[PDB]
Amino acid sequence: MVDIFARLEKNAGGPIGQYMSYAHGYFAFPKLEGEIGPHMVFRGKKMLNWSLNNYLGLANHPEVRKADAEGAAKFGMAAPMGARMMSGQTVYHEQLERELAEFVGKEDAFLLNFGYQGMISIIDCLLTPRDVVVYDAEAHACIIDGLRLHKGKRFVYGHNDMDSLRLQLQHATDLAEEQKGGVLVITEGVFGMKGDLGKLDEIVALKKDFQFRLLVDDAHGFGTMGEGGRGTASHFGVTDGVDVLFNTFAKSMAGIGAFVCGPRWLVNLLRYNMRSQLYAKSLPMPMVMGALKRLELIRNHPEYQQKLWEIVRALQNGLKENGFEIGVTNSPVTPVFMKGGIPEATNLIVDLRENHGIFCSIVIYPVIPKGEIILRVIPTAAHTLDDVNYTIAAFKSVRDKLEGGIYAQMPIPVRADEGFKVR
Amino acid sequence: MVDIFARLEKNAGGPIGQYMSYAHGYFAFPKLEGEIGPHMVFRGKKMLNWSLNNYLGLANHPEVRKADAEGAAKFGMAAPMGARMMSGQTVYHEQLERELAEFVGKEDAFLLNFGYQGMISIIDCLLTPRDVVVYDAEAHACIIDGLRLHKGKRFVYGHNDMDSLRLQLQHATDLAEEQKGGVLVITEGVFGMKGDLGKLDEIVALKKDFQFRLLVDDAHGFGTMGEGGRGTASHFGVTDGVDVLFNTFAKSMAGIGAFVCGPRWLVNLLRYNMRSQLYAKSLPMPMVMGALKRLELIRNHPEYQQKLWEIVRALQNGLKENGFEIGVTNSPVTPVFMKGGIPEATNLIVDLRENHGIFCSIVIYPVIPKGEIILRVIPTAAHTLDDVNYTIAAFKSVRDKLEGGIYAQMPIPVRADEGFKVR
Ligand SMILES: *Cc1c(COP(=O)(O)O)cnc(C)c1O
Ligand SMILES: *Cc1c(COP(=O)(O)O)cnc(C)c1O
Repeated sequence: MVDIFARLEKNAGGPIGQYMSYAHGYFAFPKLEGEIGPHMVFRGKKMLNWSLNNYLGLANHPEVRKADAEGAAKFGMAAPMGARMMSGQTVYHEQLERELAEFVGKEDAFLLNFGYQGMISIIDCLLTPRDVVVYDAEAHACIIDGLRLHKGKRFVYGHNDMDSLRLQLQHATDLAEEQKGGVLVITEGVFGMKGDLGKLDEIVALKKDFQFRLLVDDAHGFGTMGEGGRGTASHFGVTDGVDVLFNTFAKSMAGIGAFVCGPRWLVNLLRYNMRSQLYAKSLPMPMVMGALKRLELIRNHPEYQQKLWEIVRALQNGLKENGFEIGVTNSPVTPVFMKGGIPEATNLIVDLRENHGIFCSIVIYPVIPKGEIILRVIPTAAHTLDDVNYTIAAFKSVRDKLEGGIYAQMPIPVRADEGFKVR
Repeated sequence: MVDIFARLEKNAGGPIGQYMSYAHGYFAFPKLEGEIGPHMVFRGKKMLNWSLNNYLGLANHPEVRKADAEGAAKFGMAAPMGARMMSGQTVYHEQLERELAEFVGKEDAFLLNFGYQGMISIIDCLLTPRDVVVYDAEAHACIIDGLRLHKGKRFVYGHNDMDSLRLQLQHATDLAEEQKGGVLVITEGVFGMKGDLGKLDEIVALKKDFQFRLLVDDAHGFGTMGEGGRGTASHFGVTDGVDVLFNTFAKSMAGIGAFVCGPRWLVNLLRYNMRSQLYAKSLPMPMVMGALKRLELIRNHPEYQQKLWEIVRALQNGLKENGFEIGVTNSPVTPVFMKGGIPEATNLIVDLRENHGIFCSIVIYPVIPKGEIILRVIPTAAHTLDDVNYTIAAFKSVRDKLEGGIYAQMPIPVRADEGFKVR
């Protein structure tokens, strides 16, 4: 008998504890200070960040800041007490659902209290052990966690690969008639890691051959792809091909909560069956009011999406002009691929921050093979072109030191929060 | 092959759709309007509700409403953009963690974005397929969903029964030595349905005969039980016996989010491993700010808890005086058990609302067996004794008509929202 605490204590605490030791406050859990935007303060110094997922610049929008301040003053954050079924239902929650459904072009929408929870329970509600899933290998964690709720069969197809898909689809369809069940395909509109867009058009094209249901997570696509920001589905003209459309307020909408879209009969079922919404609190009113304003601005200002993509093409082409390796990305997500070890990537970053005033996260060995280094650059419509130029310039300096072994000469910096204790 | 949409379109949509047709807006998704409190408006009429779980009356506390309004004005509702590990970490999140851990008397706390997914992931990283879980049969849905992620063995013990417990620990410990793993017990501090309390003091006494770890969901106990509202653990004086203490802001705290408490080494492990925290947005600042005020008020005002329990004892004893059945509740939860069918329960409630101005939910046949009718009465420190007397009076009238047979003479009322469409 290995006691649970004992195993987690040292046997599990030791390997990842080293990362915590030197990263807490700097490489993990940084503390950005100030109003939300490209220009914030880190550790006493003003900096230019590319780490926020706020694509449309709505976070510090004066109109958004008013609506947020006004809704909280009127309703407080106590807001609709209790779950939506029990006591937390308001006409404002229903107005936002009507406007969201109208925007993305489906019958109905259900305002969710949180994205991660919502996904877990849509996957829970759609699936029965008879049915069979086919999901993209790069699926977000909430999709994976929702899939672990399923006692049925699951088939994983290689990332955005229509050959493994069509292939695994045949295994699903074979198992589906044997088990007397249906088949469900889950992919994303915009994959946040590599930045590539889900090939939705080629996936609905496969609906001619295999007879399936399609679930799409457009968390990174809403406000950013398609007509006026309507998302990746609109971008491919497949809004009718996607049966269930999931979306979150975290990324473009600069906020909290989520919504799922589809036909009225199904959204109503989800209303009465989604455990994560039956048995947890309703989305607060201040968010509801603020989301109403945010959705108003996205509708009224299609310029925000344009300006974002102007920064996207400028940054992406500018980086590719100077031999920087941007991944296979058709979205604003701009990851910069490089080579090096932990002491190189760590020292690289403190050079970018303490010397060039550039703030970005890095993806390193715990996630990506040792030797790989990804700078995660996320352009927002709040960025300027001076921002783009300064960053590419500072990136160019930083690369010369990396390729010239200068960072390999230095040890891992010690920049963790003073006072942080691992035990 | 049964298409997933067809399995739910008419086959799964038919039975519960009738409930939706007549309940939506009245019995299913009521729209309480006004400031949060015992006296709000429903369908044009002012009413006295017992439906919100704001035990300490903090929701509309002026100091709380200022803190909420002030934090939103300063930070907006987007203020911690991105997940906590990436960009959403703030010193205010860490202040609230330090104050919460100090209150409930554990080493460390991790502020979560939402209780439901928080639980799903604390169960996630606590367990491996070798370990074995013993959980109370009445566990909340998020606990159930949480251990559906567990690919190992699970043993369910009968509600608050220390004999069916011991038998399953014996089965667990036996399987734990064969599988070379540990044991974990999950129960609740206050069970929200029947109102009865978890026998925590006894549960930790079983730690003499078996070596397990204990996880407790105090969602209904915080602010409500124990010294100054410290919760059910403090109420039994077994805070040291609870290894992992989960809690939510949705009930007494009158808000959004949650927190888990325990030793620093574990809370740090959870900080770096909880999927629902790594891969979802951080708790907004206005809530952080507000939660700091709410925790200040709880510490500074221990009569909020006493005023609550004065209303509890008055209401419960008054109902027991008049032969109403309150059940086995130890907590503020006051469920009133009665007998009847759906047309009786529904017309009972219409009478309570449209004639007596009393707002409460009912639990009906899909969940509890046909025959029982429980009114869910939730007392709150904002309730008056006049509130208690009027309700018991109205309850006494309503009961004479129920046992008399008047309600059985009427059909199921039609009171759903005009405009709601089932499909
Ligand atoms: C309220 C509730 C939760 C969830 O809290 P939320 O923050 O609303 O998700 C978890 N467990 C229990 C017992 C609850 O009553
Ligand atoms: C951020 C994210 C979510 C979750 O959004 P939250 O509201 O923060 O929980 C879900 N799916 C994807 C792809 C995401 O990037």
